[PDB]
Amino acid sequence: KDHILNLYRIDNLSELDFSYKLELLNKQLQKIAEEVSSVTKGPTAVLKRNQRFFVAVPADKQMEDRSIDGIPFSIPIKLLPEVYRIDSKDIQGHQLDVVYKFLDYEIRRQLGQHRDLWKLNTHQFFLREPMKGIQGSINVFEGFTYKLARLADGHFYVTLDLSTKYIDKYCLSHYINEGNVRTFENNYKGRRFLYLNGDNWYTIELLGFGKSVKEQDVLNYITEKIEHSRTDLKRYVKPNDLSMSYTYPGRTMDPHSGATSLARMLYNTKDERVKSLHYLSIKGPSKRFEAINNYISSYFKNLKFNAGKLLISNEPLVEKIKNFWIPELLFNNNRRLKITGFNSGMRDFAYQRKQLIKNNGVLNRTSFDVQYLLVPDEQYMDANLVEGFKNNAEFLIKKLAPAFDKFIIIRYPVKSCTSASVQIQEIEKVLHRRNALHGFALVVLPDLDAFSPAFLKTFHELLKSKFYPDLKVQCASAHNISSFFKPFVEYRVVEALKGRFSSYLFYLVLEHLIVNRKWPYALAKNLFYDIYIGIDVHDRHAGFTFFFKNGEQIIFHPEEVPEKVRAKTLNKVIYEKLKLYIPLFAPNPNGIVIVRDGRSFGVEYKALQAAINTLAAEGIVNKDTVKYGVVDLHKQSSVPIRIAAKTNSYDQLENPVAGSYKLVSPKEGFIFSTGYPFDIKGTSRPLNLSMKEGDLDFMKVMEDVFCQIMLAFSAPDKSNFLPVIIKLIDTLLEP
Amino acid sequence: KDHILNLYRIDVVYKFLDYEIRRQLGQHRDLWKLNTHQFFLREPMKGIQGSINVFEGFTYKLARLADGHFYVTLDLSTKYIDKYCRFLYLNGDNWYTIARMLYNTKDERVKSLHYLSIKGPSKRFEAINNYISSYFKNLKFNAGKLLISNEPLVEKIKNFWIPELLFNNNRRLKITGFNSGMRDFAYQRKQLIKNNGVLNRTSFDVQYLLVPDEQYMDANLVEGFKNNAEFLIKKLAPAFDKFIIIRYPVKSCTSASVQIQEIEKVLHRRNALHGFALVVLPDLDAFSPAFLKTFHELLKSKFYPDLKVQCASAHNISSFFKPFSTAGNNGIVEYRVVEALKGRFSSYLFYLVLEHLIVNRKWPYALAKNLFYDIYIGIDVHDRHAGFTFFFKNGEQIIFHPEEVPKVRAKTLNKVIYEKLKLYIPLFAPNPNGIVIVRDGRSFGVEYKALQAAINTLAAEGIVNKDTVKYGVVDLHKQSSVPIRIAAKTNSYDQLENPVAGSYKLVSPKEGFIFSTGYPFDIKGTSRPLNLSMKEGDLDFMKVMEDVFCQIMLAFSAPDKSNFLPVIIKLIDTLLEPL
DNA sequence: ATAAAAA
DNA sequence: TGAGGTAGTAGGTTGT
DNA sequence: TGAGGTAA
Ligand SMILES: [Mg+2]
Ligand SMILES: [Mg+2]
Repeated sequence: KDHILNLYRIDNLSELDFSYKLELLNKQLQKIAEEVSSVTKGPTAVLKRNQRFFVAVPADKQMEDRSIDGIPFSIPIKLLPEVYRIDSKDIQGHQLDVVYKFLDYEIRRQLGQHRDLWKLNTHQFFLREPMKGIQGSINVFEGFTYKLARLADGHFYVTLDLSTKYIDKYCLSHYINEGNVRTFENNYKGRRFLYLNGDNWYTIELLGFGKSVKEQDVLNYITEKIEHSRTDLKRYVKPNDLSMSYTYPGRTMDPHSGATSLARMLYNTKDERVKSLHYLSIKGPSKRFEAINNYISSYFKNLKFNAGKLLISNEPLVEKIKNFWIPELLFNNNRRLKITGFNSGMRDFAYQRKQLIKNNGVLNRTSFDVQYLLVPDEQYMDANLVEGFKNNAEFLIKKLAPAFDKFIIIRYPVKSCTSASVQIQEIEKVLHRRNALHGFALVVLPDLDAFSPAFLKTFHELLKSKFYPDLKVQCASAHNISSFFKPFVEYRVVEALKGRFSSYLFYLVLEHLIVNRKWPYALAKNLFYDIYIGIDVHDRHAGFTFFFKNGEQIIFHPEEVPEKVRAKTLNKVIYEKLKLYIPLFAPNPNGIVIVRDGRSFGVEYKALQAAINTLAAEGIVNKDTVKYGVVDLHKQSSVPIRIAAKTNSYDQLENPVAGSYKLVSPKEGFIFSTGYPFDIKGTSRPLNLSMKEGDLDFMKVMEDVFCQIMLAFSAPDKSNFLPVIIKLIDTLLEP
Repeated sequence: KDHILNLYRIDVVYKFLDYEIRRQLGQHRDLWKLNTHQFFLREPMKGIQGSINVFEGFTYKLARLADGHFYVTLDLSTKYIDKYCRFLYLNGDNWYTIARMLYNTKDERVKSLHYLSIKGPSKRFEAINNYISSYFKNLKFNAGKLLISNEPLVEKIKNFWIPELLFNNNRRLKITGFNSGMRDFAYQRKQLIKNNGVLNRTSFDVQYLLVPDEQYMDANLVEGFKNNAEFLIKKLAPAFDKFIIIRYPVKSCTSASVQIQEIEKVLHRRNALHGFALVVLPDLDAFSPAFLKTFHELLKSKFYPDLKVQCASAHNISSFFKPFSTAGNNGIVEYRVVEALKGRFSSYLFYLVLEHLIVNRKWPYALAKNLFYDIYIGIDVHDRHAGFTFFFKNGEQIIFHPEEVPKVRAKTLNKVIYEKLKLYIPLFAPNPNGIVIVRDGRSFGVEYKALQAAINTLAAEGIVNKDTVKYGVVDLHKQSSVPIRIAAKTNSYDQLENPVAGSYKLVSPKEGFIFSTGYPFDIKGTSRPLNLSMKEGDLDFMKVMEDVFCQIMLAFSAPDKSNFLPVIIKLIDTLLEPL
């Protein structure tokens, strides 16, 4: 079947004119381009020619000889009267920054010059009319994000996707007045605000407050802007609101000033609105694609180039998207789970995964260590419920992992609500009294009755970060444990809540086993490349995961990093771990792939090359027949691709099957994996992959990454987005 | 598109074939029968941690469709039986109903185990095929052989079109095709009701707010709930006046103790005999469910049909609010709706206000186009009591009347029909072109002959012309005659889905099924058919079915959700609580 | 496998 | 905190 | 007892 894509083709490039006018080095070139683009009000399309770098500028606008104050010296910049011609059928890679930047600039200018629209950043434009009928104090604004695309067919495309923003109804006017300037000032600095300023709406970052408008000198200025305004801001502006200082969210400039009346406040999607909002922006395939088509037809029409016409078409791209196949999984006592086609076996994939794990236990059958059951004392939470819960948990674990020994109990008191004194009292007194400093354990959070919020999580966070290297724990809430047993004395699980308690216990036991590095299952067939090294660094902490063929060998390693010392530490860790582990699990490695999260600066490739050279010096690995490279994985996709399948059902659009991939360049691809066999509400989101260096094959890397996606260890019954290496790094490395 | 039916063709003899199938199916070792047309397996599930086991099985029947062949209809079934102790008595391998109990669908014992009996179209239509292939083979035609087939019947099933609804201030809602308009049909229905308001703008009677006393409930929670309810009910129906409040003492709670004082002490003194009122049930603290259920039954049934009562639960009302510390004033100690808990409270209040308007006989909307027949009559014989609804053209005139049935019951029913028709025909639908009675349950000709007598009397008085008029009787089955299940075969990854709303299937020219639940709504599992059978009269069955389906779209209780019964029978079930 | 927290 | 994804970025023309 | 279908 065919799939409708999120791309609209620009069918006018054959008659477009184009023109020309001419790390530290990269930063200096970027700074030069930013400065010329700011003073010429146009796009910069920096070009490399004859081992030299020039700033591209279209021939209409002039450029006066001057100097730019760079960090080593003020480089002179000079107009070159020579003008170059680009035809419609020769857009070679040195000219790829051209065409792209010109079209981008033109589209952004013409879209920002619209009436019922405004821009949030370089590529996000939202409506000025919020959603109707919201009973809260939060307005929801609906808009789009667009991007230019250079699909390998030879045509440029516009990619448009939906987006929502949450902004309070009124800010800095009914929240802070002149009587409490110093009271709540610290609750607003560093945030992001929306400024209306008549009919030129833009986002800002506030650097602090100031005096009032009648004293700070800026009346008769804003009155000029609100005079020629389609919105009556005369009533909004009063000579009592104080003057606030703002800068642009991009970078730093002089601290401009403005009134506090017109400024609304934005929310990142973590502060409030969780489970009370965020459900309005979840749209299925048909609704979302209809909204996208309406946006394209409403605003991306009759666009004008510099002299010509921009003919952006309708009826978005229709192609035939190929997919990878679901890999075959391996469980305890063989017991393979493989998919033969589009049959009933594919329908129950997740359920059969969970059932096989439940029946056969975990695949990793090594020994265990000393375990604890940190639990409140006898006066709080009592003892009979604790004993019943311990009995049930021990029975389930011994059914799952037959090497389990015992579940030694440790009691602590709670006293009062401090969250810092109870930190020492709870685990630095009783645990220090015993020899229970090395182990795994699992803690039961005290939340029986009338627990106050906004601190327990803090306590929980502290509970997850004190003895990280030696006491990796898994938390649990006593409110949910006490919600199944009822007094009869003795305690018994209520008859009505038997399946729910079973599911709770199964998930809790599986998570505790995951903390113990006991992987429930692994792939049956070997990957194309033997070694996969997933790297993820954040919050000053780095995490490495080594994945050998089949996954039967997954080794996690955390590290502390502070930048040359960082590169040296990375190289040392990679070399030491590879030299230790290659002769054991992967003799004569075929290839090494580094899946890096974030952005790659070339340090990973250098470390891998040095390690390979040292390994070849040791004679462990060859040099003529070996591949090694770095592949970057983007959590947030570069271009917002969406895919839906065309079906004859009453809902004409459907989510694509799991594993559907589309590549745009020779070294850039997108994978969809949360599709048919799993159940989701909304549209599947893409996963973006792109090589950086090396001599690997991109098809093999993409297929192996998709194979790693199918290894779901946390909740086997649900879908998975990240591959197992990055998911494991995120699950561990809690501090 | 092509649809798949649950019909497996066999390639009078009806009772003989049923006897053969029953006798051969009773011999299977892992197959114990429970009724004439119900079988089950001799094994429960695995991984069941309760004290009650469940038993899978199938429901079986024969069909005599108009094609000219006999067909087999099969659908799933589930039984609940306790393991430790009607009974399931034992005699060797012969197990039959007459040392284990057979549970019922009520009580908490089964309520936690019900998701296992709900299967979607793909799972259900593969289980049916497995049951057919496994057990429904090697069947014998006594001495001969019976070819129970597979690859179920595939037909081009037609459907009715969703009628155009009429709301307040016109503002109709119509469906033009399989476009984005029909996708949001239920949401548009609810939104139009919320915006325009109810269609009926008649005046209100006296209403009350009888709630528990101060010793059990605060004096500000009830005030806030009453204010919000009043605001919503004034926005919907602008003719509402006020919601005066009556306070009654709790006087403990053991077993129907509060009922004795409820009428003689507070209700009689304040002269609250006539009204509609709204009652909050006291269960704020720890409560015994039996006392609350008995209190609800006695409150609904103690008073004769005067002062029809709609109730509510104090627990949800208290949970929907928060005791603010009245920062700004002194001693207010008011309660407010939680900011994060506004949408659910809005839905709660909307549904409660809609229910209180239904019990006040204020219908929200109606159909724009007139039905093919002018008069529709819905008769139900409740326990010792009966209820009648009269449905005139389009839906703007719906009348309800209860009656105590004391045989002379036919005389009373005939007299009621005659007086109601002679009162109402000249006012709303002069010169009717057809009268249809829709009876819930089974008909025995009493209602038909009563209608015939009333028509003869009215023609004697010249109210309705006898030559041009028609009358008929149709029977509604709440449990279907045969368990027909259909699904739509699609190109998607899941190859089956529920049929669209309006899919009808006529088994015989006098019996058929309608699938009201379908695409524009969302359900878990497969839609169940509503079964209609025209017994006597001179009507056209197709027109009656179309009008009944158009009546199903009149969902007065929950406009957002789908409706299974026509509005006349649903109104009887709602407003015919015992006495 | 189960309903929500989520028109 | 039993858990999953869907919702949710980066944020250079300039808009005192 | 806020309310619908699906389970019966
Ligand atoms: Mg009710
Ligand atoms: Mg966790």
